[PDB]
Amino acid sequence: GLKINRPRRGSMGVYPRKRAADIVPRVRTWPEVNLGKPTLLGFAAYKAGMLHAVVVDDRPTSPLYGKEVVKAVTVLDAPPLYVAAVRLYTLDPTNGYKVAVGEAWVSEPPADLRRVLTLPEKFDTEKQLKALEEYRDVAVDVRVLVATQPRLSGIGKKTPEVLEIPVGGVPSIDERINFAISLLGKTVSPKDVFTPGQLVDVIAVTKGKGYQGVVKRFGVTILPRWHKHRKGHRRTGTIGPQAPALMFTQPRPGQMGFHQRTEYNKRILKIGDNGAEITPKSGFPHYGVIKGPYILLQGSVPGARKRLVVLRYPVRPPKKAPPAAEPQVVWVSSQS
RNA sequence: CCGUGAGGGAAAGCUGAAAAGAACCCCGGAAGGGGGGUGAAAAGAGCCUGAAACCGGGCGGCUACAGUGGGGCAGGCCCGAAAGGAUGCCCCCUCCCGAAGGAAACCCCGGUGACGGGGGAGUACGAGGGAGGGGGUCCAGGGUCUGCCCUUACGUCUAGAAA
RNA sequence: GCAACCCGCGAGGGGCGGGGUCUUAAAGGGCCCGUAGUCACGGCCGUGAGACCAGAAACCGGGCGAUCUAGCCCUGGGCAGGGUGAAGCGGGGCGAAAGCCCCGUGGAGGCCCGAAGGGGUUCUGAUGUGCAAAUCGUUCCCAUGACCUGGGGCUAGGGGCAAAAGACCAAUCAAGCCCGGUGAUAGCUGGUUCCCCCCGAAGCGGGUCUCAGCCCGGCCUCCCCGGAGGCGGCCGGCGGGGUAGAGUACUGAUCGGGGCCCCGGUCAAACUCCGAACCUGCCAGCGCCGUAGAAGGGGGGAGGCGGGGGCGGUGGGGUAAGCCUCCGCUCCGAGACGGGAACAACCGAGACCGGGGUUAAGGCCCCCAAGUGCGGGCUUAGUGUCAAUCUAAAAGGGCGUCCCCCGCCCAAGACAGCCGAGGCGGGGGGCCCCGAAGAUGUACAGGGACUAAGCCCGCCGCCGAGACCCCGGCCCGCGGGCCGUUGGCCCGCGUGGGGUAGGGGGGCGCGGCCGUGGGGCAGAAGCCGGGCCGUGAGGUCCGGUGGACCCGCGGCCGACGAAGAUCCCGGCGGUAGUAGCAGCGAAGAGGGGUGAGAAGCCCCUCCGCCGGAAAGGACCAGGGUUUCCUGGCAACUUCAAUAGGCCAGGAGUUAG
RNA sequence: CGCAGGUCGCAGUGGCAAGGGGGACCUGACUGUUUAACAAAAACAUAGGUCCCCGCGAGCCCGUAAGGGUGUGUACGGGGGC
RNA sequence: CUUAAGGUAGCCAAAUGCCUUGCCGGGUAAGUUCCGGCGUGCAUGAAUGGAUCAACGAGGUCCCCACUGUCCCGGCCCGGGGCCCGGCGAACCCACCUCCAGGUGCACAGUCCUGGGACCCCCGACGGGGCGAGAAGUCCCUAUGGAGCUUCACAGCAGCCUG
RNA sequence: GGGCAUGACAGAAAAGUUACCCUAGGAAUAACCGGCUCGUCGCGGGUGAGAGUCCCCAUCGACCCCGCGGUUUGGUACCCAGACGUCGUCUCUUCCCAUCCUGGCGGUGCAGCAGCCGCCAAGGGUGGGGCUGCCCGCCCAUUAAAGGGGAACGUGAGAUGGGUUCAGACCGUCGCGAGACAGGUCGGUCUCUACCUGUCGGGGGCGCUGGCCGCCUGAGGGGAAGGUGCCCUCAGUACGAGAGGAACGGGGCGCCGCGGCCUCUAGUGUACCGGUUGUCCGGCAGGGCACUGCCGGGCAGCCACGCCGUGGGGGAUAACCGCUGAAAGCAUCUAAGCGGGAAGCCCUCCCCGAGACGAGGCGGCCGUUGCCCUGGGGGCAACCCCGGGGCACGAGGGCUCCCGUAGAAGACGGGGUUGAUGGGGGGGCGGUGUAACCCCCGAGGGUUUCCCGAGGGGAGAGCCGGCCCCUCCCAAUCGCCCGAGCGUGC
Ligand SMILES: [Mg+2]
Ligand SMILES: [Mg+2]
Ligand SMILES: [Mg+2]
Ligand SMILES: [Mg+2]
Ligand SMILES: [Mg+2]
Ligand SMILES: [Mg+2]
Ligand SMILES: [Mg+2]
Ligand SMILES: [Mg+2]
Ligand SMILES: [Mg+2]
Ligand SMILES: [Mg+2]
Ligand SMILES: [Mg+2]
Ligand SMILES: [Mg+2]
Ligand SMILES: [Mg+2]
Ligand SMILES: [Mg+2]
Ligand SMILES: [Mg+2]
Ligand SMILES: [Mg+2]
Ligand SMILES: [Mg+2]
Ligand SMILES: [Mg+2]
Ligand SMILES: [Mg+2]
Ligand SMILES: [Mg+2]
Ligand SMILES: [Mg+2]
Ligand SMILES: [Mg+2]
Ligand SMILES: [Mg+2]
Ligand SMILES: [Mg+2]
Ligand SMILES: [Mg+2]
Ligand SMILES: [Mg+2]
Ligand SMILES: [Mg+2]
Ligand SMILES: [Mg+2]
Ligand SMILES: [Mg+2]
Ligand SMILES: [Mg+2]
Ligand SMILES: [Mg+2]
Ligand SMILES: [Mg+2]
Ligand SMILES: [Mg+2]
Ligand SMILES: [Mg+2]
Ligand SMILES: [Mg+2]
Ligand SMILES: [Mg+2]
Ligand SMILES: [Mg+2]
Ligand SMILES: [Mg+2]
Ligand SMILES: [Mg+2]
Ligand SMILES: [Mg+2]
Ligand SMILES: [Mg+2]
Ligand SMILES: [Mg+2]
Ligand SMILES: [Mg+2]
Ligand SMILES: [Mg+2]
Ligand SMILES: [Mg+2]
Ligand SMILES: [Mg+2]
Ligand SMILES: [Mg+2]
Ligand SMILES: [Mg+2]
Ligand SMILES: [Mg+2]
Ligand SMILES: [Mg+2]
Ligand SMILES: [Mg+2]
Ligand SMILES: [Mg+2]
Ligand SMILES: [Mg+2]
Ligand SMILES: [Mg+2]
Ligand SMILES: [Mg+2]
Ligand SMILES: [Mg+2]
Ligand SMILES: [Mg+2]
Ligand SMILES: [Mg+2]
Ligand SMILES: [Mg+2]
Ligand SMILES: [Mg+2]
Ligand SMILES: [Mg+2]
Ligand SMILES: [Mg+2]
Ligand SMILES: [Mg+2]
Ligand SMILES: [Mg+2]
Ligand SMILES: [Mg+2]
Ligand SMILES: [Mg+2]
Ligand SMILES: [Mg+2]
Ligand SMILES: [Mg+2]
Ligand SMILES: [Mg+2]
Ligand SMILES: [Mg+2]
Ligand SMILES: [Mg+2]
Ligand SMILES: [Mg+2]
Ligand SMILES: [Mg+2]
Ligand SMILES: [Mg+2]
Ligand SMILES: [Mg+2]
Ligand SMILES: [Mg+2]
Ligand SMILES: [Mg+2]
Ligand SMILES: [Mg+2]
Ligand SMILES: [Mg+2]
Ligand SMILES: [Mg+2]
Ligand SMILES: [Mg+2]
Ligand SMILES: [Mg+2]
Ligand SMILES: [Mg+2]
Ligand SMILES: [Mg+2]
Ligand SMILES: [Mg+2]
Ligand SMILES: [Mg+2]
Ligand SMILES: [Mg+2]
Ligand SMILES: [Mg+2]
Ligand SMILES: [Mg+2]
Ligand SMILES: [Mg+2]
Ligand SMILES: [Mg+2]
Ligand SMILES: [Mg+2]
Ligand SMILES: [Mg+2]
Ligand SMILES: [Mg+2]
Repeated sequence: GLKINRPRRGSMGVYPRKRAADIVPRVRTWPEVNLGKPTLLGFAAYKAGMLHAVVVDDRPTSPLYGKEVVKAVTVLDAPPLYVAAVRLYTLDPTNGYKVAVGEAWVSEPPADLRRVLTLPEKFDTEKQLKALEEYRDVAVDVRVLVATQPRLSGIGKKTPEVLEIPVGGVPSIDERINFAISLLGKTVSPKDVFTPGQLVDVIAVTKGKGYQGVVKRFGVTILPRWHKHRKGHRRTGTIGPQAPALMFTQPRPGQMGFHQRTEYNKRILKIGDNGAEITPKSGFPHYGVIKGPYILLQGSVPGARKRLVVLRYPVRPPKKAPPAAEPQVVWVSSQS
């Protein structure tokens, strides 16, 4: 094998490293959360920028407990989501596949939805609810199709993003269906989904970096004593043994960046209602300003400075829950 | 033409009988193109004939879920004027003869049995060879494609070649 | 003589005898003798000649070269700047003096640093189908001298020249180049051109400066003579042998007992009293072959003289080997085809063509034709999945399980601790389990998978080759017959039909010649496609194109047949509208004009580069009209063009 | 060529131009020459040392020969080795 | 004894020491190299020159300081290739042309066997494979093949000496 | 007729050397790899003399024997001489297990701490230096440990070139000599524009049973996405004569790897601002060039030396440990049955994903039509059938246009006048560092003190922004296209 042992360069868990099929994240897994009341299990916001905040450590066992610590934070422009449709899911008896049985739409959708959907001039919402109601006894899941409102964001674009978010919180599918039916045509704010201080998961398409060499894409080492090597140094020496041939595990140049990624257990520091208290006087660089509600998350988030990020309840939460009290943000760097 | 030099040293034939060598008109910057002429024939000065490789277009067949070339059989589409048959070919029916080979039901004897034996029966049938009846139009042959069966480029040394 | 066959003569053939001659004292022996040659045409082979075609490195002869380079000679040119400070020479200080020190002046040197110039170290940089068949960048060495450099001169090939590396002597040097000897030779390597038919090998023995060759025999082929016997099989009569085994008696080893002998025991390729199977000699018979020709002999031509696989000799050697070296049958080579999962030689089996049928090996759950066939038993491990190549397995352990046998106890007082029926111990057999560990990808050995579709003992039917049987067609060998015949046709018989090298027989095609008969402007040759004939080489015809020659038949003659030689010449592809048109320290822009057409030509303005120079002035050799003017863009300039060192026309160089 | 004063910067030989230095061993004294096109060296040469053949009609060498070089020279010399 | 003599002055694990990373010191945290010693030194030694380093060195080697992207370890930027467009427009190589696994076979298969996969086409990049291309392998052997050099090979010829 | 001789004995008369080398060939024949073989080498097992205070087997294992691997060396000579680039290293991927650590278990001559031995187990790790060209080996400081092997002795159309192994040269030894030594030593050209395939990314199209839009599902594929340490408590406790000295459980944090991000810090930043040298533009100002002239700062962006995330669990199991339990009146973890049991396998988790041809589900939009020209056929009376072409209807899609959450080309994303998409203008924020003008001071000199003069001070900053906001002032226009519709059979 190798002359000296060492781990492989890069990961084979993100193979193939191709561009994402969609710029919107497509969440595969949604957790099962018991909150006592029906509620959406996720939210979508726009990544606006990064700051740092002084936060008092609220972990009693932590070695910085009671002290003020500077933490890098991410700001998400989070205007309310407009609930357009409600869809029901059953299980196919032939294979157990989750299959949609039907969906009821609001009768008059907004004009912005016509930019992305071929909709009828008016929906027969009552008839669609009657059609859905006969599938209630076999329903295993219910989700709401929601749309973003980019006019209320700092981007100011008009085309919305449409995605399904499941309704959870209680173990009764009928209560979930009733809550989803009640949500039709209304708007959900981030405070209605999450609470400050809780952990979430973030899913998003990371920043695109275009075609990149093997040194940056996989972290392969430049050839030592770089000037000694004819035909360059930003390369692997060999590209494989004689047998097998070129494998799929061999590092090669290609697309880097624009891939869907999931990051676990990011703590919601704040959920503000007016973005003026968080926007810098110069504004967020390359984004603009925040006027509506915003989410202040701890740490970093995948994606560029305008990407749509999906926050969900955690699927791999730690054993010890965070403190029930809201975290104390003493000062954000955007403030004076 | 090559080498300082002694020396070395190619490629390259063909209008038409007669220039009758293409008048004249339109276009083009021009090479030139269209029309129109000469000539038995463009044989057009890049000049007898004018092959293949090669490239362009038309036509026929295939063409994005199926691994390629060659052969045999069956078929789909296309050609099938002449030089081949059309007294053909194919279908059906009937009749006759028929090599080697050769059943079945059913009845009888035996075996646990798979099966054997007597009769049925050298029977029905059987390569092929003759005769006739009706029905139809092409048949042979060719191009391409598909299905099934078969199939390890050539020349060479070698004990041994797809190597 | 029914014939069978017997008898007589008996050319040719065979033998003896006789004769000529040599040797010898002679005998004996050697050669020769009772008839056929010669000339020619065609063919095959041998030797020489270039000798089927192509191929050396070399060697010799006569000539050419010192524009390169090596050395030296004659006559010119060149080397910024700085530093150090030799001999020599002055002053100052110090001594009683002999005498020391300090400073200056001076300008030596195969001296130092460093431009030009010369050289060529590092990056083992770039390049490496390059800018270039030796370059470029960078870093370096010398740079007043054994220094660098121009012109002229000398030294020439077995010779020169060499501060020496066998360097250099015109991109050529452990002996130049040119032409010639010369088609040098080559046991070696490559190539060697049409068809059908008959037969059909070898890699063995001996000799060889022989081991990649060759000759003599064995093996093949063709022709002839000869004349009736022959032998890969078998029985029998009469013989030979000394292996396997056996023995331990001769020659040797070797373990015990008993008293140098006796007894038991272990061995022998180089031991043998005995001794097979088996092989082999003669005779008789059988079997088969043979007068359509046995034995035997003569002549022509070879190939080949590298073998290989399976099985057997415990062959001999070796740890073993798909190892080395012998012996025998068979098969591959030179043999199709079925099975083996592929596979030259393992099994079956030997193929002219087409069809029908039946079988061989092997198989019959699917892939895949034929059986989820039949009876009994075993296996629980997916063990295993019907010989070998071919992918496996040992000592050892296991009542895991199925079974066979033997010894003992139990006489119901036997094994376990009164109970009541079997218990204990030993040996062996079958299958399976552990022993059992590898490298790209699944219980691998075909895959699916199977609890039988595995294994053992038996059984029944079926499928399945080109083999065997039948039919039709074709061809061959041999014999017979007919025809005026360098040949053609017919018939009969064949347990006739594979075939490389090679031998033998016939035919097709190409160019011409001797004859003979014809076609062609109402369309020859050639070219494109197509039909028909012929096993085939090939022939012939149709339609189109084309525009003057061509063909059938008999005979003869050749510069006579290509798919290949890293073949020769030419044309043309894919690669590919791809590489390159970067690198070496400059570059363009605006407006106008001309013009078919302008980023690029002409003019102005702006911007830039050199400026002891890849760049301004002069000029040698060499080049030779490239100079100037006018016009132009078919070709040339790594793109364009109206531009040009290009093309066309004209002109131009004045000396005491 | 020098002296005094003032003054700015991160940086005053400000760009350009422009030595890293020291110790020890082996080896060849040094400068010089060399395999044009893979070897620049410790290889060659070198001054210095030493030996040999030679008094000239010599020694050594070239030429077939005629003759030639060393030699327009002479042992403080010519030639030949290490 | 001895081929005559038997290595003197010196110098050494040396560019000369096999054993051998010799043994002892120094240097480093760690030293097969290096330096200073030791020497019955395979196989050191005197113009075959010994010892010997002042000066000189594009010589070979070890250490120290300074220095630093050599490296921990990689990042950003600049010019030219690059990529795209317009114009010009080749070459190498080429029997045909090839998805993967495990086998088999002139023993290392694109073409054979048994499997696993693949919708087809186009662009960029690389260099694992095509025992990739270039060059009738210089390494080894054979040939009754060469060339040059050597001498105590077999012969010969000049030259010199002698009668 | 006898002898004189060829012994290489079926009869030439015959020494070396070439690494300066040349030719013709040869896998008939070596060197490397490959093939066959395994003596050798590495590994496993049977046996038990003997040692182990006693005690064969905790730990060894004499004398012998049976095996396995292909990891060293050798044998052979089957392939390859018109050529498979020869050691080591770098770089990068994968596979094996005969396991060095990490997980599980057992034995012990296991009191604890430690150590030794065996079994399962290959998911992860196995590092940094000194010495030698090395491989190997020894050593240093750490560490959980610092395992070993295969892949054409993996990988030179990827590198390097220290070694070996050309031509030069020196030493020692050998040779009369030229020369030779797998003895030492110094020097000594690493060619190729990638045709096919593979791999990694990026595009066009057809198909999915009429076309399309949006949202989903999940067959299957990839994954290491995680691995591993330390400290405190336990506890100076258990254990122990003492010395010494644990563990389960709880709390805290690293290191290695992986995936993101740019708030901070660091780097860069030939956008930008300033200082300054030499020269040219007549001087000031401003500027050219010194290949950003050099120096200092530095927004955005990118980036790491910075920051963030990076888990437990379930199931069947291995080695085995147990329950019940007969065969076999007892006993027995096993035969039937049942319980427990690993960093390993599957799922959970992350990424790709309907070309998943059984080409999927849901909701919606659309088409499911007409007209014109021309050809042929049927019956001619209308008419009808079929071939070709054009036009309209039509959901949806693209090109052109302004851009950037994107980007080699393609693609993707946003906007496109019911518009804030790029520019302009205004404002915000920010970089540099305080322009011009004006006034004050200025070492000293002179036209004495209204002049020169490097320079300091005050007010003023000045310049600039590949960032944010507002504002229709300019330009997102004009235009060019694709597009289902019909029959058939089962
Ligand atoms: Mg290099
Ligand atoms: Mg012509
Ligand atoms: Mg016809
Ligand atoms: Mg006819
Ligand atoms: Mg051969
Ligand atoms: Mg061979
Ligand atoms: Mg042969
Ligand atoms: Mg062949
Ligand atoms: Mg001859
Ligand atoms: Mg000769
Ligand atoms: Mg001569
Ligand atoms: Mg000259
Ligand atoms: Mg000098
Ligand atoms: Mg070099
Ligand atoms: Mg280089
Ligand atoms: Mg190159
Ligand atoms: Mg100098
Ligand atoms: Mg030499
Ligand atoms: Mg010569
Ligand atoms: Mg010649
Ligand atoms: Mg025969
Ligand atoms: Mg041969
Ligand atoms: Mg007998
Ligand atoms: Mg015997
Ligand atoms: Mg015996
Ligand atoms: Mg015998
Ligand atoms: Mg032989
Ligand atoms: Mg044999
Ligand atoms: Mg077979
Ligand atoms: Mg069947
Ligand atoms: Mg055995
Ligand atoms: Mg098995
Ligand atoms: Mg035959
Ligand atoms: Mg004739
Ligand atoms: Mg041929
Ligand atoms: Mg040619
Ligand atoms: Mg071409
Ligand atoms: Mg181009
Ligand atoms: Mg290019
Ligand atoms: Mg300049
Ligand atoms: Mg200038
Ligand atoms: Mg000049
Ligand atoms: Mg001119
Ligand atoms: Mg002119
Ligand atoms: Mg001219
Ligand atoms: Mg400089
Ligand atoms: Mg020197
Ligand atoms: Mg020098
Ligand atoms: Mg050289
Ligand atoms: Mg050199
Ligand atoms: Mg010397
Ligand atoms: Mg001296
Ligand atoms: Mg001497
Ligand atoms: Mg001594
Ligand atoms: Mg040394
Ligand atoms: Mg010594
Ligand atoms: Mg000596
Ligand atoms: Mg000496
Ligand atoms: Mg000596
Ligand atoms: Mg000396
Ligand atoms: Mg010395
Ligand atoms: Mg094999
Ligand atoms: Mg191939
Ligand atoms: Mg050769
Ligand atoms: Mg050669
Ligand atoms: Mg040699
Ligand atoms: Mg010979
Ligand atoms: Mg010669
Ligand atoms: Mg002999
Ligand atoms: Mg061989
Ligand atoms: Mg070998
Ligand atoms: Mg190899
Ligand atoms: Mg062993
Ligand atoms: Mg034991
Ligand atoms: Mg081996
Ligand atoms: Mg081979
Ligand atoms: Mg080869
Ligand atoms: Mg290769
Ligand atoms: Mg090669
Ligand atoms: Mg194991
Ligand atoms: Mg290798
Ligand atoms: Mg290479
Ligand atoms: Mg390679
Ligand atoms: Mg080297
Ligand atoms: Mg050498
Ligand atoms: Mg000597
Ligand atoms: Mg060397
Ligand atoms: Mg390349
Ligand atoms: Mg390419
Ligand atoms: Mg990272
Ligand atoms: Mg800067
Ligand atoms: Mg100024
Ligand atoms: Mg200027
Ligand atoms: Mg500049």
